[PDB]
Amino acid sequence: IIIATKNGKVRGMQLTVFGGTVTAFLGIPYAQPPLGRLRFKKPQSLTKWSDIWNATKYANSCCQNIDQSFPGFHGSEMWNPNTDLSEDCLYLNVWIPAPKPKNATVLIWIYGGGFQTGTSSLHVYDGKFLARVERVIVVSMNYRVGALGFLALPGNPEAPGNMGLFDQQLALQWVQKNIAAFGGNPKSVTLFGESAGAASVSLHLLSPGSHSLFTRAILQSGSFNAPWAVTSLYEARNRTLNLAKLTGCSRENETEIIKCLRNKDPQEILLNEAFVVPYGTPLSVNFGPTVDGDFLTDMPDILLELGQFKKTQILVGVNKDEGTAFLVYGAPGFSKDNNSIITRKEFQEGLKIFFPGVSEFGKESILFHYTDWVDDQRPENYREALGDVVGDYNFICPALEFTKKFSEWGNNAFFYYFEHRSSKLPWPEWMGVMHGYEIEFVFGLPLERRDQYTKAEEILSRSIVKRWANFAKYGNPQETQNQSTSWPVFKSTEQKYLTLNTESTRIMTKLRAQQCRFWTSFFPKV
Ligand SMILES: *[C@@H]1O[C@H](CO[C@@]2(C)OC[C@@H](O)[C@H](O)[C@@H]2O)[C@@H](O[C@@H]2O[C@H](CO)[C@@H](O)[C@H](O)[C@H]2NC(C)=O)[C@H](O)[C@H]1NC(C)=O
Ligand SMILES: Cc1nccn1Cc1cn(CC[C@@H](NC(=O)/C=N/O)c2ccccc2)nn1
Ligand SMILES: *[C@@H]1O[C@H](CO[C@@H]2O[C@@H](C)[C@@H](O)[C@@H](O)[C@@H]2O)[C@@H](O)[C@H](O)[C@H]1NC(C)=O
Ligand SMILES: *[C@@H]1O[C@H](CO[C@@H]2O[C@@H](C)[C@@H](O)[C@@H](O)[C@@H]2O)[C@@H](O)[C@H](O)[C@H]1NC(C)=O
Ligand SMILES: *[C@@H]1O[C@H](CO)[C@@H](O)[C@H](O)[C@H]1NC(C)=O
Ligand SMILES: *[C@@H]1O[C@H](CO)[C@@H](O)[C@H](O)[C@H]1NC(C)=O
Ligand SMILES: *[C@@H]1O[C@H](CO)[C@@H](O)[C@H](O)[C@H]1NC(C)=O
Repeated sequence: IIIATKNGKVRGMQLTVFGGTVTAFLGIPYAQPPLGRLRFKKPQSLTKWSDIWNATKYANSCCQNIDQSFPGFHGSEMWNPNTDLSEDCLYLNVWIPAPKPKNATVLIWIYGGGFQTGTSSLHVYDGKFLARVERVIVVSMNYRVGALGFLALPGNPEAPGNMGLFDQQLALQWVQKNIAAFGGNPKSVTLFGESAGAASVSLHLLSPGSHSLFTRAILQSGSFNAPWAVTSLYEARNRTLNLAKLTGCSRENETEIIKCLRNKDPQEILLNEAFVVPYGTPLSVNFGPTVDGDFLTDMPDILLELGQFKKTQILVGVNKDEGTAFLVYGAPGFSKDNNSIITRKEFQEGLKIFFPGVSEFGKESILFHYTDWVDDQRPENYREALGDVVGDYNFICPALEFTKKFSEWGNNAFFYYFEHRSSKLPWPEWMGVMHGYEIEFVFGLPLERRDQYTKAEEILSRSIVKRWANFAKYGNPQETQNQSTSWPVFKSTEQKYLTLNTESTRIMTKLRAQQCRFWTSFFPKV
């Protein structure tokens, strides 16, 4: 009930799940808190301790702005942090099966949130189900987000960039050294994450420093080749002094600007984060990953293209309606509380919001490819098209392109297409299979029959959880036991993928091929 780790002793708690027991260790520090002088830099090696650490409650979530666009609405507030914010938040959690296993595959979860938001404490990231049902060990970590986590003055150790990534990377180091004591196999570790998480997983495949800290990887609706994924060094620095002039820390010795930025309280930094870009976007990663030359050694699309990544198996996938989520965060004519039937002109205005610094002709090219309908007169035509535009551009096509490029170097890759809409999904129906709403299925939440899900959803989650575990333990995401569809490898030529839903799981080819050729061949040119 007490575990001796390589820098201290931690105590956990016992949880009853499905007439079994799961040991949960909630909130174990992995770094010296990045407060004071340590704000904005790489996380520092946590020195030894003496007590029995009481890891029996989630720790602090890292400082972050809150989605306040729908106060009181579960669909949005579901994602807001559910513990205190604090700069002192570099902690992690561990779920082990009871009784303590021997050489258990380990699953490491990295949340999303546009690199600005998110926390591990979330209800839909609970690792107790996965530990119970599949007797794997689940770990998840809080990493720094927003400018506290990704402010970049390239070169400068006082703020080199990618700090939240190095946070994450330090937590994988912790699992390498400490997960044995918990009964886990450091030689069998599978990273998985969602959106910004999924982009972080793909970045750990590129970053040489991470290659020895995990074996396989799962990417849910995100990859580093996504347009929001990597910030340039050009706009990163523009973004820091714009935050400095906003805080009156405009100096000229770059190191002395940082010192100024550290005696500002975290709330002042959070407030000015928004105004740092002139024309924001619902998917505006104001502070995210950069080519720091330490974690990320080159421009990732080059590393990708030239095969400069950890060779192993990937599991990649996306949801049917990735883009709808964002239309109600600004796009004109859209709301969660009506059917959001927009016209042609509301559509065009919606393009300027999603593509503000894009040529008049560039916006026109999008309108051309998505508004030559399979048939006109349909009133949702414009509403559905803008949803798909955001989805295909921001998630679906980069995921697929990443998987093609990765598979081309000889590794097994598996691609899925999640198309079930949660019966408990709080948002309306036109928004479809929303971005993010597979996570509860992956984590085994429909398995609690007390949780209002339909029986079909329990079956689907069950199969997904098995597939995810089999990929984790055996590099192969099959469900061998029940007479279910086998999941074929994604080859660059044939491009097969597996659909996931309650009805049937069919095997299809070349998802969104026409839409993706536009986005990946003739649209990067504008
Ligand atoms: C769908 O609703 C939006 C906005 O509206 C609602 C649901 O919430 C906010 C309230 O202020 C609204 O009264 C309503 O309760 C509608 O968008 C508005 O549409 C008006 C007419 O087209 C315009 O004058 C407004 O500028 C515009 N506002 C925004 C923010 O877009 C939209 O018309 C509704 N759609 C349908 C089909 O009814
Ligand atoms: C983790 C996750 N998985 C699926 C969905 N979510 C959360 C989410 C919320 N949103 C929409 C607005 C939101 N923007 C971003 O979080 C960045 N996106 O790139 C925000 C708005 C205002 C302040 C701070 C953040 N989009 N996703
Ligand atoms: C850490 O926890 C110790 C034990 O906690 C108590 O006993 C266990 C068996 C549970 O029943 C738990 O709910 C109880 O609170 C304490 O004795 C100790 O003081 C704690 N130390 C710190 C620093 O909090
Ligand atoms: C760089 O930043 C310039 C300044 O932006 C303006 O001032 C800051 C403080 C914010 O309030 C912002 O909203 C303002 O627009 C921009 O003028 C410039 O375009 C940016 N980009 C480049 C390449 O210089
Ligand atoms: C766990 O499995 C790995 C696989 O190579 C093996 O090397 C290691 O010795 C095993 N350890 C235990 C405790 O089973
Ligand atoms: C900036 O200030 C720091 C601290 O005073 C100093 O070490 C460094 O040499 C200065 N750099 C320049 C270019 O003046
Ligand atoms: C396989 O089907 C049985 C019912 O015949 C069910 O109880 C079991 O949970 C299923 N297993 C998986 C992994 O879906």
